[PDB]
Amino acid sequence: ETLWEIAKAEVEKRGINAEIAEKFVFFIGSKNGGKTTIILRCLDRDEPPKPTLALEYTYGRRAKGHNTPKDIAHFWELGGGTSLLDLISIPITGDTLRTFSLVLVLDLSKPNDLWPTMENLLQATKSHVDKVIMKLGKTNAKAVSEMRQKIWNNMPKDHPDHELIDPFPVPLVIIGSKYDVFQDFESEKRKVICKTLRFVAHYYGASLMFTSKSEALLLKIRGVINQLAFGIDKSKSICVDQNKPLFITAGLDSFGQIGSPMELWKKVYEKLFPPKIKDPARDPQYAENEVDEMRIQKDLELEQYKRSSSKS
Amino acid sequence: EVEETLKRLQSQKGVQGIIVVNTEGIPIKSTMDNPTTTQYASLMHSFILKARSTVRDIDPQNDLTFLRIRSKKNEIMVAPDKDYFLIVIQNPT
Amino acid sequence: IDTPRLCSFLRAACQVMAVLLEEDRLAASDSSS
Repeated sequence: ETLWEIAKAEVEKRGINAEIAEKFVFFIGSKNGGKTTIILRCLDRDEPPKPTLALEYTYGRRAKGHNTPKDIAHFWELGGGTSLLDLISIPITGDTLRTFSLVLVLDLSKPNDLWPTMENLLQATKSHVDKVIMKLGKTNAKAVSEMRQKIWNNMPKDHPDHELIDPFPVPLVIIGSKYDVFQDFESEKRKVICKTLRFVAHYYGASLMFTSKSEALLLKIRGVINQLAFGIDKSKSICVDQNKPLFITAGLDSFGQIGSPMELWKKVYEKLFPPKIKDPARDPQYAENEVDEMRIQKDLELEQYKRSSSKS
Repeated sequence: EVEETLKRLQSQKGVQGIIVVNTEGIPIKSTMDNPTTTQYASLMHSFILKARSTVRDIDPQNDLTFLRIRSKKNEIMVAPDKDYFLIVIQNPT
Repeated sequence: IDTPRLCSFLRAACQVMAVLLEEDRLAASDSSS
């Protein structure tokens, strides 16, 4: 009697705070943007990138040195303006929102042609994460209030919190890809690109860093968001001056200095680059028994799948 | 093909309903209401079995070739099967 | 039921019904045209 009641009382008392729910990060990008290589490097692997992308799943483990806690970091990704919410809604659940972070990768090749891709994916994530905080019917939402106040008091750490330029309730880091093309851009094009790259970071309060092979900052900064996988914050100064490397600590990039909105984007868009069938009929085809059976199969299988009454 | 023929048959003023009973009283296709669909499939399943037994009892080397049962309300026809048969109901009037 | 190997029965059943219906259709001193 009292033996199990107390045992129950202890597992009830405990349960607030192997490791506690591990974090995971999702990679917004395009298809064949080089982002697969970036992810695989975050896993500290040398494997050739996979062509396809359909919520690819991979993870790894880290230790601390006093022990091996087996800190697992999960990785999810999607590329291109394909099945936006149908797939974005899959790896993201409200129960783990506080443990969820985004990183957005942009191919420098054609920022304009890539902009609707990342924008659509980003909107899908933004809308989704905003809802799941209470869509689950989380009555005891105190945690929801706490975690939101954390996110919107991490970047305006010291600077007076004048306004939340865009309430964005999930961590975000932004980075380009294949900067090898940037050195070959026209001076005028590099400048207008810099305006938007600088702006978008401070707009979301998302840090920036470069991407290369010898560049350890990529692994380091990614590691921080990935459960300190490659160290700690190690906040450095903004590199808006050199423009050769890339690095921005969110909070030091005040608009008045880095930009010096709608008009900014419109201007950069116009200057940088403005030029931004299934045949179900099967008419040139014929068959008699093959098409008759296919019609039969279609009906019978479709009705069977409905009858399964799956809750999924 | 078969679906088009069934529709054409159903369009005939004589036909009052068609049931495709597959797994021994379990239908998949019907042009009738659910209570009648289930009852009719069951009844004709039992009924045809009785006729087949009757024929074998008359002669131990012959099976059913066709079975028809008539009533004042409607008339029902079934055919022998290996795996499943089909049910047709018509108004003889 | 998914297999045409069984749908053959469905065809045959339709053929019987069609003929029976056709048979059922065979129902009934000066100018009356």
